[PDB]
Amino acid sequence: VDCLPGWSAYDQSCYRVFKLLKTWDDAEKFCTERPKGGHLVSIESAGERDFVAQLVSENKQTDNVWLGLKIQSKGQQCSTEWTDGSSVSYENFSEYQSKKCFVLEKNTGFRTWLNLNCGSEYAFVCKSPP
Amino acid sequence: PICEVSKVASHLEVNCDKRQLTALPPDLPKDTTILHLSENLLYTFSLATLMPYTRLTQLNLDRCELTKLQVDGTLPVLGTLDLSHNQLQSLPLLGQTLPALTVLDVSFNRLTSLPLGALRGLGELQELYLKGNELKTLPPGLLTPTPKLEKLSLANNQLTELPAGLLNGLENLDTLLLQENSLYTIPKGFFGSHLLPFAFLHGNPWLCNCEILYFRRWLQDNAENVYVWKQGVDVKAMTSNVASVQCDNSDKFPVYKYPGKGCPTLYPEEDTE
Amino acid sequence: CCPLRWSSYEGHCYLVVKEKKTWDDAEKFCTEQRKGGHLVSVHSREEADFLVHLAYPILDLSLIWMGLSNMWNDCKREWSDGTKLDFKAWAKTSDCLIGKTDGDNQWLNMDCSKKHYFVCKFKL
Repeated sequence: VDCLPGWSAYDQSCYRVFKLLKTWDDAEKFCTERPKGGHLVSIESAGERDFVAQLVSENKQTDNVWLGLKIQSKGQQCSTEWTDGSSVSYENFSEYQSKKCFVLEKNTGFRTWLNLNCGSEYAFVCKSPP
Repeated sequence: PICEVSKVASHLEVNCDKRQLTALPPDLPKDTTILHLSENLLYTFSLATLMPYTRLTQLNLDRCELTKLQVDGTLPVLGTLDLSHNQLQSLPLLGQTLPALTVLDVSFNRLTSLPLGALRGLGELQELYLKGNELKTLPPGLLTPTPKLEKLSLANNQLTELPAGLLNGLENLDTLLLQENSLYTIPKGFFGSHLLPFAFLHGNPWLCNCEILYFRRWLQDNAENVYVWKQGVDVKAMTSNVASVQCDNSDKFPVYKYPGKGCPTLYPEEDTE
Repeated sequence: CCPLRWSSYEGHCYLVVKEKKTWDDAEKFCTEQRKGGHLVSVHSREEADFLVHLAYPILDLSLIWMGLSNMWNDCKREWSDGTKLDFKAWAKTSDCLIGKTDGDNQWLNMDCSKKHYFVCKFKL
């Protein structure tokens, strides 16, 4: 409950909405780059989720927002078998057509989690201890 | 009889091509669906003449010296119209005329300018072709009265620039041709969030400067979607080529491979600690 | 030993369907044209190269459904903090597979409610 200027205090962590464009990968290093460390945010409970959509609404709902979640994929996609039952032995996607790193949906009201590409340009929010 | 009547099971095609005419033959089958009217001498045509044929789905009016279209009667079940290669100098209005129109090929005419309400009652138009006319500049809100639009051709004209928000509203646009024009920049925010599978933008002299940074950014992000127009070739020479779009149409200077040194980026928040 | 209108490549008959349907009922056609039929399933670039060389005469530069679905769900998803996911608050969306009719036969995430052309396959 004791936190930095340009930041905000909730339970278990300091929070700050970072008003810059960056990739998912680069935003992780910019989260660790804040002196008190940490990563992108993490959402588990209802009151916690309801809390965070209100902080980005103070930044006037600019666009979609990165968060810490990411699909950990073996290869490219996330399905074992085709419809005829045969196994996925071949992949022909593009890294722009990959949706691994998730994002706060700006439409639904920053209440949900949507995967997109990781090299895209969005705002982020680091989650840092006191 | 008067023409070649094709008896395929699906539709009642009739071919009256290249038979030297100046108007329609009097007695056609009533169940005619396709009618071919190419290479004739039709310098003015009245759509009302087709109104007996309640079964018509298709009509080719290409390559037959046409210069004036009497936009007159309602063609309910018409879906495709070909008017390519003729000698029109402006474009008719068809709001009430034919709702069910999906294909509209107006290529290789002599158009030069577009109206405002240039198309209405065309919520069912899927494809549209302006290939090779003499257009320079497009009217705002152009593609708005056509939402279902999948394809769209603007190749080879003397296009210079485009309205931002032109594409906006086209959730089913998949193909998009702007080759061999004289495009020079794209407005920031032009394609938006829509995925565009096919897009040909070669043959244009581009001014690579700070203003084209949105376009390069798009070309980086969409390089698997940039192709080049080829007609009689194997599909295997139909592969993705982002390098084709070139600064000042120089083969040695792509656009996505452009540094843009000196262009101001959008004071660190986390550095002032 | 393929039926009358089905092109053949390594023991599977193939038929291009130019009737645009959604992903789901694309299967429904396949499965009722022959017992055992499904959407197409690609397992090599050697295979895809044929499909594209078949389809493109019929569909100049189109989009074809292929037999995949929900391609971002079955993977594990880990937080940045490394904490696990107790409860889920997804923006649940639809995601089916569209393959182009160009050279590499690129792969595209399409809405499954959107209608597009498709191609059935089956083993004899």
